[PDB]
Amino acid sequence: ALTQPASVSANPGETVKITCFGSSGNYGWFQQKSPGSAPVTVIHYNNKRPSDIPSRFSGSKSGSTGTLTITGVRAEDEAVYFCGAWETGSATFGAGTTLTVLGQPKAAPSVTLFPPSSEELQANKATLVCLISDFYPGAVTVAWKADSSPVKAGVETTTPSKQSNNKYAASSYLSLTPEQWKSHRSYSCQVTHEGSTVEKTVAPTE
Amino acid sequence: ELQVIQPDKSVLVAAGETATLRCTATSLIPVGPIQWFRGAGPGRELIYNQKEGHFPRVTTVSDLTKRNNMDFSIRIGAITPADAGTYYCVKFRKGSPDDVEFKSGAGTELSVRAKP
Amino acid sequence: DVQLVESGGGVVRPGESLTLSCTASGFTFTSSTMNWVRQAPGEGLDWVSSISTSGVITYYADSVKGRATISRDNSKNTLYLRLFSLRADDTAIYYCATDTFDHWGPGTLVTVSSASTKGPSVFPLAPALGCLVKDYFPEPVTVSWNSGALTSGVHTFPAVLQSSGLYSLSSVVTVPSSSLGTQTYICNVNHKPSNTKVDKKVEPK
Repeated sequence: ALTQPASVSANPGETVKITCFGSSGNYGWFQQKSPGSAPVTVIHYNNKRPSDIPSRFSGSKSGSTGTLTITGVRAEDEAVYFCGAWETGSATFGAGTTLTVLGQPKAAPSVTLFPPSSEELQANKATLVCLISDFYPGAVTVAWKADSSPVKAGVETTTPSKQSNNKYAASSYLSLTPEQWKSHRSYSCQVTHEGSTVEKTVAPTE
Repeated sequence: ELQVIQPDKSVLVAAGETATLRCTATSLIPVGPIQWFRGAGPGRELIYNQKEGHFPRVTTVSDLTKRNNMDFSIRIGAITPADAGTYYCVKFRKGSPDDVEFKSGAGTELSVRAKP
Repeated sequence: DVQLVESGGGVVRPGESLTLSCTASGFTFTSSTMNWVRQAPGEGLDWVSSISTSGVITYYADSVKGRATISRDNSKNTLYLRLFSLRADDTAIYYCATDTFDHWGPGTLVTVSSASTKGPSVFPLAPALGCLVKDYFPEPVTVSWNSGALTSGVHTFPAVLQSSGLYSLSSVVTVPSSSLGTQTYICNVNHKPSNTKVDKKVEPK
């Protein structure tokens, strides 16, 4: 039943409020830096802040509505925030408020492209792994070439996610076979990011 | 405001004896019932309620029918060892689907020393 | 300190049963309520069930009402959750949480599938260096480096799901290119779904 804002954007040092309604019960706010990683409770039972959590985080219930207040938002508060509410007998969560901090400059991507390893070939498999790091903001495009012929077969690309340095990184994979591996001039990874392109290469040559 | 103070963080009571959980309302407004629970969160069990049922093992400390009553202290009788737990005195307010949680006292940890 | 450790995670076959555990320390388990919440990968938190101090009251979400049993054992500070007639819907990371959702387990990924548990191959990425950790089922794996002794400049990527219904992932470190021959690099792959650990050493080529 809980509605909460799908996303809110804020500049560093500023006081953001996210709010949540849909319940007559008590509200918690749960942080989630990335998909997969565990939630961390920033506020529970309306306005209780765990000892751990820093003081810029404050909670309130008024009417049948909850409000999470970050006073002096920071680069590390950039996350997904789910309100949840419980009554005796039931609980529920909202769909999550992804928060992003405005600012943070437009670094371009850093591309390393690994060939297959002796071990991989020696076990008759071959995968190129294109690794893209340290780029902002987190929007990219990856294609592959063998010789200079585009390849759409056997490629898989992770979604951009945030390194420890507040910047984005993605990976992309070409599965193919030794036969295809030994046989071609030179495979490539073309990554685009705000028009501006980077383009690495390998060859079956050590 | 109306404040719900449970002044005892603990009470240490003998098994088979009666246990008083103190709770007092500083004011009468907003209008709405008092409710005793064991635990917080969804699996809190309802231990007493003004407006609902009879509760066989709970007398109330004061007469609730009297008018300017602000004492909501409960006496659980025949305290068994597995009556240990944290109890929370909670004010609810008037609603429409009705009676929403207004304010909780900060809690009273019960503990049963098996003792003669 | 409070510590919550789920387990039971892995693949189960559709329409069959499975039980999650959660061990609890650092607080007074008996005098404390418990919940389970789950999260379909890259979707939202969904309440699943709650349980009282005692264990006598159980509450459940429409998600699973009927076909789940929540249970506790206070004598060994452990919380459970049997789940019946498992569906593709139910594939999730499952977290136990205290009381008022004030502390959280790291979570245990449950994958409903009639695909057999495959442990991963592991290959090195010599130069920025990584290890490719390839052809494993189901998720997740957790790659550390030199054990927990190397952590700065370390990014473990998500998994991609290949045409062969098998997952591969990678972890990587940016490194000083003047440090090779001295500092050795070992990536330590954990994959509890196969009960398999794999430490592979990563040389320059």
